[PDB]
Amino acid sequence: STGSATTTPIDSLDDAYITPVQIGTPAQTLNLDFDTGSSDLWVFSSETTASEVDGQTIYTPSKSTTAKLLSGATWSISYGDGSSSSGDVYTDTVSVGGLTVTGQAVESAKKVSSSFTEDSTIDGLLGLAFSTLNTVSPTQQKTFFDNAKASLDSPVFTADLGYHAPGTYNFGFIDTTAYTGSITYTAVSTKQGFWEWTSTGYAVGSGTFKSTSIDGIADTGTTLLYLPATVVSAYWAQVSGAKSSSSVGGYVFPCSATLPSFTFGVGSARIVIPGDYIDFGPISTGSSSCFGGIQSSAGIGINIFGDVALKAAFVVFNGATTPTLGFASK
Ligand SMILES: C#CCN(C)Cc1nc(C2(O)CCNCC2)cs1
Repeated sequence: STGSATTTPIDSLDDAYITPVQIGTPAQTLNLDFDTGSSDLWVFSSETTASEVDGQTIYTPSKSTTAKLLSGATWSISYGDGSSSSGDVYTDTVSVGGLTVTGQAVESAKKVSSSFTEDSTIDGLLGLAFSTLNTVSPTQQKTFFDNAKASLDSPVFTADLGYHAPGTYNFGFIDTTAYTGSITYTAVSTKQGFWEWTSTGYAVGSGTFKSTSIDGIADTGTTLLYLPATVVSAYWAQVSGAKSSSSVGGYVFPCSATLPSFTFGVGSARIVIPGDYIDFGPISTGSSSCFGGIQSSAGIGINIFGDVALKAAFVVFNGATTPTLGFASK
C-alpha cells in the first residue's frame, strides 16, 4: 500500500505545516502537524478542557463507530519550546492520503498549553519519530508509520516541504519526479529515539565549505535550523547589522538586508538553503528588525535540522531494519 497527502503552511512564514488526517468512522478530518521529532499522535477532542479550545476542529470518539477506549492508558508530553499536552487514549481507524491504519492509538487531549490553544490552525500532532519515544503509559503505543510499515510497498516515508507553498508527505514509495539529481543516504542513530544523523559540514553563501561533523536530528515539527554557536556566528557575521538579542531570544537582522545562502553537507553531497528561506520577518508588526531562521542550539542540548533546512530538500525517512536518511536537491 501507499499514501500521499498534501501539507500546507499554517501562515505566511511557514511556522508549521498541517496535513489533513481522517480519523474514525464516518471520517472526522483533522489537520495535524506531522512531526518527525516526536512519536505521539494526539488531537484536540470532545474531552479537551473547553477554555483551552479556540477554533480547532475536535475529534469526538463517541461519534465514531470504530473508536474504542484504550482502557487505563494515559499520555503526557512536553516539547522543546515548553509547550505540552496530556489526556487519555482511544484506538481508531486513521487514514493519511489514502493509507489506512486500523487500531491506531489516538491520544485524546484533556489538557493543552496556551501555545496550542492560540494556534487555531493545528488540531493535533502526528508523530513520526521512533516509537520508543511514545509517551503512552503503561503500554507504549506505535506511531502511525510503525503500524503502517508492514503493509507499505516500501518501509519509507518522504517529506517534501514547500517554501511559502504546499508540499507533500508520501508513504511507502519514493517519487522520483519530485527531486533533481540523486538521493544521498546517510546513517541514522536511533539511540535517542530521533532521526539522528551527522552532517559533514557547512558553507556560508559563496564561502568555502567547512568540513566538520555536526550531529543533529531531522525534525519537521521544528520551524528553524538550530546549529552550534560557532556555525551560527559565522553565518550572521556575513549580514551587516545582525546580532543576537537576549530580549528577542535569538539572532535578529535588519529587514533591509539581503541574506546569504547556507549550505549543509550530506556525505559528499550539498544541500543549499536559499537566503530567503532564512528570513522570518519582522519580530513584531511593522518592526525593522527581522528574526533569523538560523539560530544557536546552545541552550537545547541538540542540533535540530528543522523546516528551514528540510524544505530545501527532498527527504527520505527510511525505516528499514537499519534506518537511514536520504537527501536530494529539488
Ligand atoms: C534531547 C533533548 C533536548 N530537548 C528537551 C529539546 C528538544 N525538543 C525537541 C522537539 O520537542 C521539538 C519539536 N518537535 C519534536 C521534538 C526535540 S529535542
